Amino acid sequence: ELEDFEQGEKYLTLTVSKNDFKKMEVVGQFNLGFIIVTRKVDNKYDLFIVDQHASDEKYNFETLQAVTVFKSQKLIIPQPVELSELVVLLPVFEKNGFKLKISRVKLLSLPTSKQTLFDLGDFNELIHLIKELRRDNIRCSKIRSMFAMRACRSSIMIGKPLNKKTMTRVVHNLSELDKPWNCPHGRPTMRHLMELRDWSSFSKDYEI
Amino acid sequence: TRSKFFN
Amino acid sequence: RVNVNLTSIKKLREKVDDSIHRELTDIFANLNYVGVVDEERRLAAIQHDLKLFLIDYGSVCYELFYQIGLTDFANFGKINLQSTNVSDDIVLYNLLSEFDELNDDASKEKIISKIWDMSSMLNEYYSIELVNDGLDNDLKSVKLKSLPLLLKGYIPSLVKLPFFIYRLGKEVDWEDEQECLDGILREIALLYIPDMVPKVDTSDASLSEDEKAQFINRKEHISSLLEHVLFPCIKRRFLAPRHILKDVVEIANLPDLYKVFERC
Ligand SMILES: [Mg+2]
Ligand SMILES: [Zn+2]
Ligand SMILES: [Zn+2]
Repeated sequence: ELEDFEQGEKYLTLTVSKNDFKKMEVVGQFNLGFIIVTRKVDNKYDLFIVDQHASDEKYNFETLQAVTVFKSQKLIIPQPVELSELVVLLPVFEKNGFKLKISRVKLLSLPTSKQTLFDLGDFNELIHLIKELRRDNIRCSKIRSMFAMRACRSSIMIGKPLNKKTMTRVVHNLSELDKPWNCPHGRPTMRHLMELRDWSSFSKDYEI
Repeated sequence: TRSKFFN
Repeated sequence: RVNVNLTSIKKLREKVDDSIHRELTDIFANLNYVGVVDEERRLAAIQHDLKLFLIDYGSVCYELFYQIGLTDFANFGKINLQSTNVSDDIVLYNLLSEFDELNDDASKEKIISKIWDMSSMLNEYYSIELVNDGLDNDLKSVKLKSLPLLLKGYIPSLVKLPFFIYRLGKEVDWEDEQECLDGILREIALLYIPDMVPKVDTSDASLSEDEKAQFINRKEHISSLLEHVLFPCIKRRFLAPRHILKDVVEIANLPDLYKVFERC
């Protein structure tokens, strides 16, 4: 049944551009969990269904990934490291709580949290994550996971009644992101409902 | 019945 | 209050009763209004239980106003169309001037003559009040003073008044009591359907500033009309005829949606 999920995300990558979102219009809220939207551009007229939580979350998440400077623990005695890979070590390390002094590398600060421990395996993970484009928003899995939970907890809840103003912001915000088809947990943000091409509606009132 | 207007 | 002893109205009420779709009527009786999809094509989205429907409200309002007309026949309230501004009056001859095929004063006068001779009944039965400002025979001075008030909180747009008069004068079979009565109720219902609002491009810098806020205002007035006046009435009293199944379309269902959209 997962093929129906794949073709949905495949359709979105071709049918929906960054600008397409800015021109989308909110129809209303469906079952207190969905935003029904229209998109009419050129000869294309389609309805899309947006998940209010997942779409709000993908925005908050991507914002945290790009802007947040993670808090670090200023080390008591600096620790060295050997690489090769040395040319990769970018101020993406400073954003991830790695203040450095630059095989002769010097680790001045390590990121810290009251709910998790950070090590050299995370610094090397971030060294390998750059190997796999935009590199300024790259985060080590530990940090990424924490931002994914921050976004999930702060975002619009399913079952929350929303007004046009809020729903409009939620949809339009998606134009700021690259291919925002999924939330950080891999859940879909939106899907195409139907194309409104040939709907020959009632017109008797203008007929003579 | 029938309408007065239609006679 | 007036009891309709008439045989014509009863036959038309029975005809409505014979077309009632039980299941489709339940869908409207328990609708949960979502919003407007297209103000031009007149499509609205509603939720019924686990399904999302696309409705053609042009078609639904048509049957709704037709049904209201049938029920309140000879007991309608009035929408008084006249102000202290005499220049704002609605002249039937002036309305028929929108039709280029009525290329002579006489052809427009032909239509006004039929309508005008039937003014006593149009007023009594339908609350469609016509008045003459000058001498009785001056068809060019025949005016529309009142229209029937079908729904409290609703005043129809008068953009379609030319069509109302043209069809009253050309489409209504004035010779047969039942066909005439049905015809007038159909004309009232047609005029009463909210207007088609064509799409205007808000992104186009080529289109004027005043044309924008004016489209936005028409877009808002319908959304508010459908949401606060129309759909609550549809939900409360609408009897769905079987010929309307083509106008109600299931577009999504929660069981299917919840197989793609899942919790984080
Ligand atoms: Mg039901
Ligand atoms: Zn979440
Ligand atoms: Zn998520």
